[PDB]
Amino acid sequence: QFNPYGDNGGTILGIAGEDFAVLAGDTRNITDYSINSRYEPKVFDCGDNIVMSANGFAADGDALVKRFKNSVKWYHFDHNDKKLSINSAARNIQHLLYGKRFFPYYVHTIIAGLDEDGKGAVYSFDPVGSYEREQCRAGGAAASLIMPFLDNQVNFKNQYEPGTNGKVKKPLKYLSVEEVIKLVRDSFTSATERHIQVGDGLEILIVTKDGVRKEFYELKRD
Amino acid sequence: TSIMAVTFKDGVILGADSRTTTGAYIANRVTDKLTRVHDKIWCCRSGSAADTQAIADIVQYHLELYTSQYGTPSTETAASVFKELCYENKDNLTAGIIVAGYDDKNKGEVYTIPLGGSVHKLPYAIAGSGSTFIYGYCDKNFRENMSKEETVDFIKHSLSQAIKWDGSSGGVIRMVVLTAAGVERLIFYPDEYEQL
Amino acid sequence: TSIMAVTFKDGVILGADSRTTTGAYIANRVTDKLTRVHDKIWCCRSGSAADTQAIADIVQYHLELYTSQYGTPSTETAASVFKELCYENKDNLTAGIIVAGYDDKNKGEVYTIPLGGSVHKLPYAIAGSGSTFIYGYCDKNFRENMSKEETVDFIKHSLSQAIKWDGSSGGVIRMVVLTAAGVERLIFYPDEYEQL
Amino acid sequence: TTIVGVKFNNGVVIAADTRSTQGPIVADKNCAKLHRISPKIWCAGAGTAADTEAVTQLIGSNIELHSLYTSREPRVVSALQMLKQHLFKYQGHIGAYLIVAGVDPTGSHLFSIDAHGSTDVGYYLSLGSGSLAAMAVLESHWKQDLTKEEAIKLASDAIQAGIWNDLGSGSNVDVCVMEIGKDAEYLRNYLTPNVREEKQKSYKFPRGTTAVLKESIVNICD
Amino acid sequence: TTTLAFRFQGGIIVAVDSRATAGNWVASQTVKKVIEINPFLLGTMAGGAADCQFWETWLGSQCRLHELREKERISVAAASKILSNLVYQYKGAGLSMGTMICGYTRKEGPTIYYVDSDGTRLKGDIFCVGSGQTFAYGVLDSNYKWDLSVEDALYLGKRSILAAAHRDAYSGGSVNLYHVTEDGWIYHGNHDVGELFWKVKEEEGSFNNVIG
Amino acid sequence: TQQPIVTGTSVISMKYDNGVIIAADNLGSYGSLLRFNGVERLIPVGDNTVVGISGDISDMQHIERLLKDLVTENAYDNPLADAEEALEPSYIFEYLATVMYQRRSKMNPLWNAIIVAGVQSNGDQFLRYVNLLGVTYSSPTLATGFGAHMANPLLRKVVDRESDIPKTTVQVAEEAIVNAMRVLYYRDARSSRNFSLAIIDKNTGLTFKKNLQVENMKWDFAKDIKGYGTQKI
Amino acid sequence: MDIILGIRVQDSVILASSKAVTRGISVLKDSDDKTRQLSPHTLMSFAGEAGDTVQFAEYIQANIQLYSIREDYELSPQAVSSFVRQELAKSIRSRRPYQVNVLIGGYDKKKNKPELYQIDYLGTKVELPYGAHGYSGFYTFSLLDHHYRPDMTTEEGLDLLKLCVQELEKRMPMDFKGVIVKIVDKDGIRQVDDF
Amino acid sequence: MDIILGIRVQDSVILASSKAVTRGISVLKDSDDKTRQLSPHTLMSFAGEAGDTVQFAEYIQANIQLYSIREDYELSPQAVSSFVRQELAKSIRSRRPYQVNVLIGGYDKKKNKPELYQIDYLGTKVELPYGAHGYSGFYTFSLLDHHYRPDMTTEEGLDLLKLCVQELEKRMPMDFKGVIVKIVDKDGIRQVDDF
Amino acid sequence: SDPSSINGGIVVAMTGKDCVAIACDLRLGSQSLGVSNKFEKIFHYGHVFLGITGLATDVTTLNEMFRYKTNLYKLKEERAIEPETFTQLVSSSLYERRFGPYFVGPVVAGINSKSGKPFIAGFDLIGCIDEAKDFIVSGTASDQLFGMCESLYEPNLEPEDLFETISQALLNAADRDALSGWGAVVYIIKKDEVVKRYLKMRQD
Amino acid sequence: GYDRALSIFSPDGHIFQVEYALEAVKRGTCAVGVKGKNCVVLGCERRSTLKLQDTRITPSKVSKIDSHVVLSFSGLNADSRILIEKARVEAQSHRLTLEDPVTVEYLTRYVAGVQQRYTQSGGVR
Ligand SMILES: [Mg+2]
Ligand SMILES: [Mg+2]
Ligand SMILES: [Mg+2]
Ligand SMILES: [Mg+2]
Repeated sequence: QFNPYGDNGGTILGIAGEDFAVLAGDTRNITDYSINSRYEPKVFDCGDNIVMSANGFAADGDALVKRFKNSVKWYHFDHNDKKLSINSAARNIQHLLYGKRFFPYYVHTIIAGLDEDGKGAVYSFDPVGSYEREQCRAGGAAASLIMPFLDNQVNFKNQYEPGTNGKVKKPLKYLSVEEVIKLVRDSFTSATERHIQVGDGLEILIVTKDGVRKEFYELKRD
Repeated sequence: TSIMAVTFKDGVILGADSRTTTGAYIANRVTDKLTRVHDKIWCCRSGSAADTQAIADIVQYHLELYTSQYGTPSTETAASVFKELCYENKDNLTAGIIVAGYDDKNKGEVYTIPLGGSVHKLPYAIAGSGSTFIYGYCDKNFRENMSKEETVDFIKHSLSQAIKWDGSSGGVIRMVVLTAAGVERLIFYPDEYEQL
Repeated sequence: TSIMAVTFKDGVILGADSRTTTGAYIANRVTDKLTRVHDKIWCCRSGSAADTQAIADIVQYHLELYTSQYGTPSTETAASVFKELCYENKDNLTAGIIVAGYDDKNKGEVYTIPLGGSVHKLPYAIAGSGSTFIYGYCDKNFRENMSKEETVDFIKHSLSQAIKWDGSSGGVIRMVVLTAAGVERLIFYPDEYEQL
Repeated sequence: TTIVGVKFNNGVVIAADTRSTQGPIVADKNCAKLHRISPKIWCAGAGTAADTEAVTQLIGSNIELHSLYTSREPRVVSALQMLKQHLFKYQGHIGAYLIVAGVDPTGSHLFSIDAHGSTDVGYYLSLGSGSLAAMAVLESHWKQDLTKEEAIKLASDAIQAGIWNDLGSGSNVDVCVMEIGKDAEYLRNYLTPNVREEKQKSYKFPRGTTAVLKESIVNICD
Repeated sequence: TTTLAFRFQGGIIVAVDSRATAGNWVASQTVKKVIEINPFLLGTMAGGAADCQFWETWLGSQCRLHELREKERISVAAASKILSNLVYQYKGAGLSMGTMICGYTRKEGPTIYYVDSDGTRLKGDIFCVGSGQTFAYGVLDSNYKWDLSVEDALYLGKRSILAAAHRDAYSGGSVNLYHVTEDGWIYHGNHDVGELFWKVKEEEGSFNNVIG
Repeated sequence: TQQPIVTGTSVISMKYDNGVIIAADNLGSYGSLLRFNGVERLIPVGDNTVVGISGDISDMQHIERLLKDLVTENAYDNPLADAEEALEPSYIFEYLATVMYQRRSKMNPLWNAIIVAGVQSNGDQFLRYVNLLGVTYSSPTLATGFGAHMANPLLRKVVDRESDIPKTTVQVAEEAIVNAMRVLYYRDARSSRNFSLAIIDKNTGLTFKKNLQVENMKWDFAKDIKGYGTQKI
Repeated sequence: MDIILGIRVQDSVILASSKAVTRGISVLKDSDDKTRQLSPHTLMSFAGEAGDTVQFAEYIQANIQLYSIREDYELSPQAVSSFVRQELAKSIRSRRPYQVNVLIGGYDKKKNKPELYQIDYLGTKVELPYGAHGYSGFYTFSLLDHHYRPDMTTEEGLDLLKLCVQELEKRMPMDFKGVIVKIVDKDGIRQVDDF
Repeated sequence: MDIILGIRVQDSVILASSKAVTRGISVLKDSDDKTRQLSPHTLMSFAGEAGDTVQFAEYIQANIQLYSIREDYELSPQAVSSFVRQELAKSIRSRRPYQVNVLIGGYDKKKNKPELYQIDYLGTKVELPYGAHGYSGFYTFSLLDHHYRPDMTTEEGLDLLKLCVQELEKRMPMDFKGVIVKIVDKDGIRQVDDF
Repeated sequence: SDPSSINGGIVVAMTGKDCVAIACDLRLGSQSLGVSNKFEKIFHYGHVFLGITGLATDVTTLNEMFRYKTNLYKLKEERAIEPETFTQLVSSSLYERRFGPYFVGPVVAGINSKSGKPFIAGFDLIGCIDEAKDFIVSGTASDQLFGMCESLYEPNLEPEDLFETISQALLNAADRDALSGWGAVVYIIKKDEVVKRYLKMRQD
Repeated sequence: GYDRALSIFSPDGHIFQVEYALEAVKRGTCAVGVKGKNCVVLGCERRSTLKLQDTRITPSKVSKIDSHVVLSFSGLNADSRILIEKARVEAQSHRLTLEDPVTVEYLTRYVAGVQQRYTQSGGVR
């Protein structure tokens, strides 16, 4: 029987700072035990300072990104070139996903950008459109490896103030873009070591009020 | 079934056994698997009797309506109509058809259409359950530009072997000769072909 | 697999391709499917590689112990030991074996043992997935009391065609000649047999 | 796994990668797939990890006893026969796929064994999930009359093909050279082309970060 | 999930957890499982996250359209029935929802409706919904009286979620409290179980099964 | 929901400094029966694109007709049909990719793996894959079926990343492709010896080579291999 | 079968076990005692597959009684629980495993302490202040997490148990026909007749 | 859902319907009224698939109320029962059938007679002196076969009904949380509050 | 009904400078229902420590079995078993049940008393030895533990620093797993002193 | 389907078909509504050129839409039945979804909406 779904592997990761947000993803694309491409980008600039990735089944991922990009285009046409805010993008993507509730897009979707107060924003979606704003989210094959590390290093979970008898928590603070990129790079090298579908390269898209910047780093190719 | 069509110097000859089965019971031992879709465009039928009949009937209708408007259709055109039906209804068909015709411009032509509905133009084609047993023999013995008598002998010897090994095949060997001269029907009985 | 064994004037010749597969991957392109169970009693193996090897090893052991006590075993005896193993373990075996040997009293002999474990003594035998495509050819071309050179050509041409049509078959054509003179190993490469 | 074996002038060489997986997760980044059956008979094993180790140890044990019984150096065909009959008996349920090689009084030998108990003979062989990548290299660069250093190069190149192209294989290349008239030389981590890069950050925690409820001394003495 | 809502002397208490799971994977610890439909209406979410989220925000749009057309806030009965009739149309298609529509109107007073994806619609004083519902019931039923003070009712709702968060593997994160009065709903904070458990253990003397 | 009947095996390809090379054998398999030997599985579109197709052959022939029609339709009311408004490889791919994903979404796929190789109007190399699932990807080397497992490792030794492309000549590239085709003939049980190869160069254009044969094969060592373990004769 | 509960307090272990035996759409009995005395200060309650339950219980009972006669001595509750666990751990890999879940309430006379062990059919043993098998735990554990204190009297334990039965009688789908309650302390095993 | 009973006596039809709504291992409600008034002298009780039951009941209710307003007239119990049967008989061959079993108790004012109709989800209608749906019938029918007389008073019918509920509370596996009892006679429909 | 994920739980081991650490959670459940918050998964036989995740009945059985076997070892050998030797015994014992295995994920940790070398090892349910320089992970949050360890770990940590690293590895891994947590224990092991610490963690 | 736009604007901005529909109302028997402090009374004229009528069965001029709302009319009698039927169906539908009978304003708004729809739909008067 024909199976309309496949698994293209890879993993993605979104972190939000005070005045920026990053959306990272490895560039490896796979089926079964074969590598299809060492450099196939799956993090995209969608316009209006919104970056997006739909990781899982690449055909669905590409279809969704394609539809959302088109949605941004028509939002301008219909509402006098108004900028699509990240919260409005999130709600729109929910309807894109839930519209195929009974034949889902097989993807974990993350978008990143800035909210209407200029602060960094990350939104994450399940395959059928349940969404939530967070400081932090990993998606895809190695999400289970990376996410607990992010809980510990971004949100300071299980970390108490030394000498306080485990009574005072380590206080929450925004991270600098330098600190965030260090965590992204360590997250992906760790994932690459222990997950076979993760490797080859890492492409990070950084979003500030000035626009979208890219950074690339080599990952292990085995 | 064991069926085949072979091009030669003067045109093309089609050949077939006469056995129709349901399991191991021979429902018809004198079947005619060589079917006219036009004056000088014929086909060999294999697979489901019902499917191949229904297809051949539709094709014959299409070519009759073609002829009314545009004159004699090419053998390629006939094969395309067969393909269109077999390809678009591949989920609901079990039909392996060999199309064979004679043009005066193109002479003899053979097109085979397997289960999927793909088209393949060949010098000769074999099909049906019994064809498996004569791939070796036919490849070794076929020559291009054979005479009528040589081509008749090639088909006779080939189908004889296909019939000998395939339980689904048997009865008489029917043949249809397509040339500029016209249409000739040949029949060969067990007592002749079995002892070849 | 395409395998065969053919009796002739001076004895018997065994033949085989050299392809072992797992699905459509060729695990071994230079396999030796012609196996010694005694000095002048050999077999062609088809079906499961593991099953046919395990059987051949047991048979070789049995015939070695037979020889120690009762001298040289007959080809019939070797075939009976193969049968006994294949018949009694039919539920757990996928082995199609052709047994071939040379006596001085009985000359060349061929026994084929299909899946069920039945025994069939024949002038020549073909087996394996590729055999299906040469039933026609082999029946038409085999003659009794052929010469060594004629029998080599018969097997070469036959396996060439079996290899040509069967995806599971290929590589080199190995042959083993069993006569009073001794045991001769022959090999034929693609560049020779493909253009036959 | 990727594993290979290559014959040369005066002996045989086998090699293997060092990755061990559990689904898409790398369980062991530096596991030893080269097994000693006797001093000069060595086995490369793919398939179920515990099976290849156990079947290699059992036959190795019995080979040692046999060697002591017969006052003779063990032969590769004996290890081959014992392994194949054991594996056949278990009808494939012991998932050991082995490349058996070595030197003995009879000469130098190279064989492969399938889990169901069938055996091959050849000058070059490869097994495991990366065997197609390896065999592609072997079929491209193998020739008759290889030297020792040529055969090592070919073998490790064939393993590298698996390391880079097969997700089932990774990390390092192990090699064992068995030459006639000499001691077998096991080359553990002969190549290490997958060293982890320096991490961006030290994640050493301030002492006292972890909240503690109880402490106690554990008695290990009698 | 664990969610609950009950009625007492002083309105309605509504409490929920905040955990999302995918099998044994803890996906989120910060999910909003209460949706604020209007200043007098609340909806609770259990089952499929998308199903609940999508259709309950859709419900909010239908409630807004009612008050535009009818110049009057929708009744809790009519709001709940829009949702129940919607999911009944999809019955068999595989929607997964266990919801509670809670609110106050003049004609009804404080009202709670249970609505689930197989089309069940029930008016009631107490309901607990989700994989941890039984754990919440155990504590809630054994301490419930109609005459609870606003202060005590808030604690009991909070304590019942904590009970389920602790025992049910698929419940946890934090507790979100709400109080519904004649004047509308009032949010009573997000309470992380990380701190709340130890605070309750120490002050209450309960949870003796746990190593202190 | 389908099942493939007459099938074509691997299609292999790679980028070199000035263009792309693509190859596929001339076989139409019918299960284990190697049924048809004159099957062309590389289809040129214009003078700048070659589409290589594996999988179901009836569906391949359907795709041929679609591409043929695309050329006709593009020429309509188009004075620049053989100039600025000629079909680009990227247009041909996106069209096929759209169709492939639409068909999978209707649960009635075209049972194929497709590689579109060509050169864009600005001289850039184009090489991209699409299959029955609508999955698309690009890489310096691309291959389908067994080619993915056996050709890619060999072709990646020549071009392992983007920077290797300018360093690779058409002679070196073709040599690697031809070698990979030989390896596939050794090891793929549904491969034929006869194949076609196409080069799309930004300077010399489209070169289509038919009736190529695998040669310089090693079989001699087979004579030394006897038995399966202990047999000596 | 169905409902078996256990509460360990300061000086005693209290076991409550449902009285219903239901087969199909009929409650065949409403006074069934789902317990066996293994030794003077050790009581075992049980729930699970029909037939299996009593067969296992009586088999364990016979073995402990045999031990008692042989050594003229009473095994500790810990020792008995370990013996029972091992029997179930053997059973789970047999041709036909015992599908029986048990609670063992005992008073260790050497330690002067009550002890409650929960053991499932797999042979999963845990010592607990309060225990339950089946769906009962889904209501009682959270209830006991709230109201239980480690220093309670036998009377307080009985009131705590009444609270559990009341909750089960309110929220459980099936009519389990009340419970038989038994107390295990320094003076042995006795049954509360009015519950 | 689960238990719905009906008894037709001399001058009235009495319907008894269980109060429990159970989902999984939780009794979500113990005061559920599984009945709808179709017209002043016609009452319908219902049991079956969750959602389906109330949806069907209210749909029938709306249709009968629509008829009442259109014609300024009350349909006879026989006429209503035939309308309901046909709706279910349609339903059973739909893409998704209503899985609802109903009892219709009515007082025909033209005939001055009580009438009780039992209709299952297939659309199988029968007029009966006493009726039940589901497993309830397996206990109540034989009981009523013995104790029922055709000339009983409403009070005698209620005592006869108490006997049924008592039997069900003794032998049924599940706790159905008692029944709501309603009487249909010449004066319309009223609810007994103390049962 | 997957035997390795009915009860839940995790174990992790790490090596430091002249020391080893082995840690485990305290949960024992029956699928969604938490049953016990006192179920320790680490045992020791002399100076050799063994942690076992998976089906709790098999955890208990194997502890009892290895206590049995190491007691007889000591009586006959007249010395305590070493980590390397015990690792082999665990492997043999598990493979003995090859086609009817214990559903467990054992982890050996300890210091060889002769050489002074820290030693850790892991096993699959049927005996495959997984040796490591750095860390071994096991249980229902093994993915999470792999991610935590691979990023947090650095070589040659001091006992007090190693405690912080292994604790943070376990805690944050456990909190992303529904079936792991409910308390935690960490063992810090030096050549001739062992310290056992119970960690404060969220109880949901 | 019959599509003709029968209600259209004339040069002066009138829709004559709507205005001619008012003439039909002007021809109908007089109907009056008066509301008191605690009641509403609906009075209706019945023309007396029809003797030999059966008043038991002849359609009454005032119709109950629900138990709490009534509708009287002036104009074409056959037309009014269609409006009354639709109103009665909407009355029951409202009770079904809102769980509350219609307000008189809502029921009126519905009936008026139906009437409006027949002034800019093709093929209807
Ligand atoms: Mg790799
Ligand atoms: Mg049909
Ligand atoms: Mg025949
Ligand atoms: Mg929890």
